Amino acid sequence: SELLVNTKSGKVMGTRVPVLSSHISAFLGIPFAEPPVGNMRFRRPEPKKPWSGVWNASTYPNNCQQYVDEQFPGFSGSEMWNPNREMSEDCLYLNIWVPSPRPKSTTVMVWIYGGGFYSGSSTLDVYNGKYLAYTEEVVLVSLSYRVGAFGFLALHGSQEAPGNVGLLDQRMALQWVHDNIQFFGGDPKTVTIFGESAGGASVGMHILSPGSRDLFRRAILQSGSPNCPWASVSVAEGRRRAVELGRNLNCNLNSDEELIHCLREKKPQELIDVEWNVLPFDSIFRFSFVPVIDGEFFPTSLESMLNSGNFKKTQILLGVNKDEGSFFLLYGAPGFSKDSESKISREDFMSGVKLSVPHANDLGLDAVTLQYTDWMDDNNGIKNRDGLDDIVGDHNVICPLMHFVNKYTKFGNGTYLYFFNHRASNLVWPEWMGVIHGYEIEFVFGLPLVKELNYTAEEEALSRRIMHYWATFAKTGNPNEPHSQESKWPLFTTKEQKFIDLNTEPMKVHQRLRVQMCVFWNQFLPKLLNAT
Amino acid sequence: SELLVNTKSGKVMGTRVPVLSSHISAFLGIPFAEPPVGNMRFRRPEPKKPWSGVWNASTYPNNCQQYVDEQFPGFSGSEMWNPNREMSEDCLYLNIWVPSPRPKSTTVMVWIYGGGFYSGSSTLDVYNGKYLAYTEEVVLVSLSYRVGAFGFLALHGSQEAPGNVGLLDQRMALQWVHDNIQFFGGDPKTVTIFGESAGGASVGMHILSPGSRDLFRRAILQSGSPNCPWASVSVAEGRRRAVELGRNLNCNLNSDEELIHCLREKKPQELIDVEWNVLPFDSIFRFSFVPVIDGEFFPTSLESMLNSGNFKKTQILLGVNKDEGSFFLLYGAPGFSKDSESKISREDFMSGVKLSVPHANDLGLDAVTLQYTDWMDDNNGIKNRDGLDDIVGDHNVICPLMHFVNKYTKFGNGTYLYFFNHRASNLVWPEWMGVIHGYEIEFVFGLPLVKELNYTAEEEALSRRIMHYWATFAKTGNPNEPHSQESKWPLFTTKEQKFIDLNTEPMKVHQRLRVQMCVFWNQFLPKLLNAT
Ligand SMILES: *[C@@H]1O[C@H](CO)[C@@H](O[C@@H]2O[C@H](CO)[C@@H](O)[C@H](O)[C@H]2NC(C)=O)[C@H](O)[C@H]1NC(C)=O
Ligand SMILES: *[C@@H]1O[C@H](CO)[C@@H](O)[C@H](O)[C@H]1NC(C)=O
Ligand SMILES: *[C@@H]1O[C@H](CO)[C@@H](O)[C@H](O)[C@H]1NC(C)=O
Ligand SMILES: *[C@@H]1O[C@H](CO)[C@@H](O)[C@H](O)[C@H]1NC(C)=O
Ligand SMILES: *[C@@H]1O[C@H](CO)[C@@H](O)[C@H](O)[C@H]1NC(C)=O
Ligand SMILES: [Cl-]
Ligand SMILES: [Cl-]
Repeated sequence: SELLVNTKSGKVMGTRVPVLSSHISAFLGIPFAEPPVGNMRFRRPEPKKPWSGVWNASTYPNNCQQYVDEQFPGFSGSEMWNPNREMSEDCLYLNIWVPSPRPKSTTVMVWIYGGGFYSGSSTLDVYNGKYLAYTEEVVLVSLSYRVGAFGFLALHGSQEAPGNVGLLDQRMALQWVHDNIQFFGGDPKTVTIFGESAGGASVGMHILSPGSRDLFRRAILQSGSPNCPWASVSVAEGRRRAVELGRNLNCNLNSDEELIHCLREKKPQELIDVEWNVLPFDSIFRFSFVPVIDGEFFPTSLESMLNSGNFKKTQILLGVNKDEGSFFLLYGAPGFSKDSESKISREDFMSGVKLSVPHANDLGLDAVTLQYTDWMDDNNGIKNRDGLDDIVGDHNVICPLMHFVNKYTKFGNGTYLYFFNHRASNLVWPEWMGVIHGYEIEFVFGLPLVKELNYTAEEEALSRRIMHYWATFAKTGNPNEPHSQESKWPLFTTKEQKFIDLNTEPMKVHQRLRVQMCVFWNQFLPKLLNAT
Repeated sequence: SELLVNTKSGKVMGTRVPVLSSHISAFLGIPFAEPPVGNMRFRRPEPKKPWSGVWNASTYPNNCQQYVDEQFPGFSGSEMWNPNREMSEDCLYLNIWVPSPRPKSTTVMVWIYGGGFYSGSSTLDVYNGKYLAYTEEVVLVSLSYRVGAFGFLALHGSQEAPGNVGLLDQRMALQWVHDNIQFFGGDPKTVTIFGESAGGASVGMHILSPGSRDLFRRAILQSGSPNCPWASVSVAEGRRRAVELGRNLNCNLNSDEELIHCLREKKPQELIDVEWNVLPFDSIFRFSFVPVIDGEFFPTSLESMLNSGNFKKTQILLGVNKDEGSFFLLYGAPGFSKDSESKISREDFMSGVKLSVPHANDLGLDAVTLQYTDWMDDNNGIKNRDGLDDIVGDHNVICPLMHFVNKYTKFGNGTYLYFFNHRASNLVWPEWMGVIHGYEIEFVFGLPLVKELNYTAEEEALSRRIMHYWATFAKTGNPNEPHSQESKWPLFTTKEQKFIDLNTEPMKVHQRLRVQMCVFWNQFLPKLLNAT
């Protein structure tokens, strides 16, 4: 039977699913770990114990316990990112989409969801792997991992809550793919890990961590990189936030054991209710429980690792969206609203800068303000709004990714860089938000090929081109079809620094993505803040 | 007799001089002070003792002792700025050009020469007052003042070398105009002081100093302002440089008296030979002996004076040239030559920045570099050359002048701002130097009306327009002809900040002259250097 697969962990039964007039197999909600529940809360995951009988893999699994966005109830723009399944601490599952007929040894793509390490779901409509698996003849896996304090509470020195366990969940899922994907007709020697935002940071974290490098072949990073300022904290900061969480829940704070024990008695939602209280600053684009630079998962600082070449050397494909910062300003910056054009006053700009660069002294804040203010026109509400948008996306996504691409490319074996600047014609978010953080995903997953979703012809065409770039990259380490009349996506080189735009127009090659702004963020501002 | 005038100091006999097919009277080399020689070297000037008989004022006076530019022997571009008369410490004289027939009570314009306080001459071909006096029916005076250590050696506390005596020379000449110009047919209640560079700084210094305010009505500043970073030093720095001069000349350094006595024994040229050795840094656009913030001539710091409105409140007309910095890079920056296009390498740019901002720590230098580097094209030799040109002119001339205009306009009674961006068609300096520091002077003095000098028709027209702007400003406090069909030079206001271009095209009004760069130089960089 096509829907029956015998893995090393036991047999699984899938389901035949329709996709664009054909069908493929789906194996949804396969367990890869023991449920991280009870005394296991905050612990390293354990391998799932093999089961007798047949695992029903016909339906999506629970989503991990997480903060739920209620900022716009019934709005599809925000709700499409929320858990669409029951939340449970029992959430360590993966989903596999397999072409029909079952292949023998096909390219494998493993999706890691974003969500700022505090949210995310593998089961989202926009993460449905059927279009990609079917169109490009890949075995498509989506994994899952603990988020929030559940995945990232970090008390370094303690073995009950060491930190990073969400990353270890991801690694356990990659391990299980490596070990079992062959039975689903995937080639475990040609696995691409790909992810957006926290999932992109995650991808680069597996590239860095010695314990993960051997479990995949190549990597794709969308709108995130391991060195993002929001993606990790020191072991002291992680400890400080863990204790603060404890303080919020009236815990005994005398010892790690007393603290962890107390936090283990609480219901998931009690943790979630106070999670945002532990942030050290008034900030946007900062999340409470994130990866911790521990000396185990990451042996030394991310920067010394990137500088020394202490990471997996392979091919990478990565890039960013035009307007990375708009979501975060909509949600926390004064003067931004969903149903207005959000023209930003001088005062609100100033407040925005403070929220955007929370670790900055006044001199630092003045440097940012000057760098992004048109002083011929400093009261232009559109310029202030767009300047803030750029500040947030440059600082949090684009310039760290550009620092990563530049460090990586010196030691790696091939880099492809994109700039995604097409705004979906059917976006429900306002125009001021532009090409929004996360709105390339639907194109990567092939949603524009579904007529009932109302994209344009040109959007379907763009989607098919991106799916084919991603899948050919995963197959060969090169997004370009060898021997093909199509415009070619050039390698990114240390010297020439080329990238392409990804949009509905004919391909254009550019050099030095946002170089002016990224010299500021990666070289000048850090030196300023260190010296003052 | 038209050429005979009885002043309060004695009678003077002038000479009839040809000018553009007509004639006017010139009274050249009238003494306004006792010769500052011998034991008077470095001292406050003394009023000239009245003379019996008739002073022969038919010929130009000696020029003050000064460094002489030999950087390009026989080149007219540089030699036209050098003393064209014998140098002597006996150099405190003024020149008056008087329309014919002698007027009764006409507008007076008094020219103060620039030259970085270390050089300058009232007798230069380009400072010839006949064209302006004749064309615009003004009485035109050029004064003179001690330069170099002779005018500016400063040992605060000492009465033999207090500092600022060059400024006091200027003031004594303004005093003598105030007292005697009526006999030449000038109105001492309508005297405009005007000057370029050090002469412009000088003009603004008289606007600030309580001891000078009452001696003139209004003021014009060309390419210089009192707050320029090169135009004054602290009393400690002046003292330090005075002692260093003494060290260079093997002087007894035990006391001010011993030092001053030693310096008074030396020949002028001995002082001049070591003058450049006292600068604290490797620098361009820094001069050794300059005005000193003494608490007498300037009662408090220039900045508190500008902020409190502690200055003469009247009308001012002022502005700058497009390429203020090129002269100083030609002469001291590595990679610049007179007979090449001076395309500047990355390394030479970096060296240039260091020479240009000598008081800067490394962070400071990085801030400047970033602000003026196109990082898409950082090896563009033209961009590096022009960037350096802008750095030097912005830091030394334009942004300090813009800080002055903005502070002044809050308390003053009317401001007119220009941006002179026409390159003379007959310039002998290379093209890369653009609209050079000091090359609006020939237009202000009306040299383009002299056919034998080979300007264009349009240049003569521009010159006539500028002469008429300057003279109408001096006459009325407004460069515009009331009731006239000509395009109008708008007032500069705190709010709108308007200025005009001065060139051969039809007049264009702009706002916020070099605002982006001047926020950097006037607000951000000073705060950076103070905090680090
Ligand atoms: C320059 O100063 C004069 C006064 O010294 C100003 O003219 C006065 O303006 C106020 C308000 O418009 C009136 O009440 C007076 O009648 C005016 N006085 C005279 C003598 O006209 C003038 O506003 C100032 N100009 C600028 C540009 O500041
Ligand atoms: C698996 O689960 C689905 C939904 O709960 C159910 O319809 C199906 O019959 C189950 N068992 C199988 C396929 O053996
Ligand atoms: C697509 O278009 C239809 C028909 O015009 C519209 O009713 C519907 O809301 C759209 N469907 C979506 C956004 O899923
Ligand atoms: C004044 O000086 C000039 C030049 O030295 C001379 O020709 C003239 O005769 C002198 N005396 C006069 C005008 O009485
Ligand atoms: C002006 O033009 C003439 C004739 O063409 C030329 O010989 C002379 O050098 C120029 N005169 C100057 C620059 O004074
Ligand atoms: Cl479908
Ligand atoms: Cl003539």
